[PDB]
Amino acid sequence: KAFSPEVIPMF
Amino acid sequence: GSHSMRYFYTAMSRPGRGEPRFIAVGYVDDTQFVRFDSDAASPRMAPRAPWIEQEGPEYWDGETRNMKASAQTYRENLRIALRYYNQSEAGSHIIQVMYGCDVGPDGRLLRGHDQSAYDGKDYIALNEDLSSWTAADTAAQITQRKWEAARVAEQLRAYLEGLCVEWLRRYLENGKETLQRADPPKTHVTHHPISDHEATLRCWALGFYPAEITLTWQRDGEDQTQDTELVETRPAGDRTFQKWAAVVVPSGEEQRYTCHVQHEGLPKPLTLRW
Amino acid sequence: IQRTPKIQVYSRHPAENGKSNFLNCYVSGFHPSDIEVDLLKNGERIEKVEHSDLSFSKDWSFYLLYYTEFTPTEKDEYACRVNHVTLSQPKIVKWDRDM
Repeated sequence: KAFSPEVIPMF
Repeated sequence: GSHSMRYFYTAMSRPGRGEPRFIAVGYVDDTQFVRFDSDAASPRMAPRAPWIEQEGPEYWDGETRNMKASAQTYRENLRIALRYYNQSEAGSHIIQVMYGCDVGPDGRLLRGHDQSAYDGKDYIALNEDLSSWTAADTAAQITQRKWEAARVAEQLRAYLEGLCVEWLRRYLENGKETLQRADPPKTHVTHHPISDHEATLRCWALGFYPAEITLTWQRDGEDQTQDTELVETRPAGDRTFQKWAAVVVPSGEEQRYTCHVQHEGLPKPLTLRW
Repeated sequence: IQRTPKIQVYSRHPAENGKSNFLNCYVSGFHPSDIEVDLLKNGERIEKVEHSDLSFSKDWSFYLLYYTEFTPTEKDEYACRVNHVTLSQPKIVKWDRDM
C-alpha cells in the first residue's frame, strides 16, 4: 500500500 | 534481510500535448504487483500480480484516489522545479520518486528509503535516519527547508516503520507461493569458435528468480573480471531472469576456464566448464 | 545530459524451430523515457506487440520489455528497432538465437 500523507509534500 | 517493497513514480511534462503524464508502479522484491497510468482510458490503480487481486474495493478505491491526487501534486512539482532552475515552459521535464521499506527474515524494518530525481539527476533523498535530508543542489535545498518546516521526514518515518512494513508482510503471506520461492538458475556453457586461434565460451543462467546473481569466469582459478563480457540481467517475461558471461579463449585452452554461479536458489555455488 | 538505450533481443525459452515461443526486446539505461520500439519479422513490423509498465533503475534510467509470441524457423529473421531522442536514426538489433 502506497504512502498516503494528509497533505502531499510539494517541492 | 529478506524482502523489499518499493513504489516508483514518474511524472513527465509534455508542453503542447496535455498535462504531464503520471505513471506509478509497485514491486515486492522483483515482482511487480500494481500500476497506475494517468493516460489510460479509465485511470485506476490496477493489479499486476495474482496475489493482490483478492484486495477488496476499499483497497483499490483508496489506491486510485491516492494516485490521482499524487498526479495532481506532481504536476505542481514540475511547475515548481521549472522556477527553481530558471527554466522555460517550452521544454519537457521528468520528476521521479522511489520509496519503500526493507525487512529482515523476522519481518522487522531493516531500512527505509525515499529518493527523488529531476531530469534523471538526484534531487532530494531522505537519509537512513528517516529524520534528515540530503539535497543535491541549491534548488533542492529550498525543498529541504519546506519539508523540514512541514515535518515531512516524520510522516515518512511513520509510514516506513508502520504501514509499509505491515502491508509488505501481508503481501508476502498472500503471495507466499511465489514471493517466498527462489527458482535456481539452469546453467550451461556454450562454445562459439571465432578463428582458428580463438573461441568464445559463454556461461548461461536461465529461469532464475529473484534477479540477483553472480556469474564469473576464472582462468587457472583467477577471476577474469577485466576480460569478461557480462550482459545486464534481463527479464524472460515469465517472472524469471536470464544472464550470460563470456570470455574469449585461446584454442586448446578451454579447460583452464571455469564458470562460477552464485544464486540464493542454489544450496552452494556452482562451477561449470565447457 | 541524456542516456541512450541498451538493447537486448532474445527469446523467453531456448529457440527451437517450429516451436512457439516469445520474442523479447529489452530496452534499458535510457533517459528521458519516451522511446519507440518495434519488433520486426523479415524487416516488417509485427502488429501484436505488448510492453511492460514503465519503471526505472537505481540510477534513474528507464527500462522496458517489449514482447510478442513467435514461432522461430530456420530462415525467418527477427530484429528489434529502437528510436530515442539520443539517436540520429533508429537502431536495429538482429535477433541472434545464441545471445
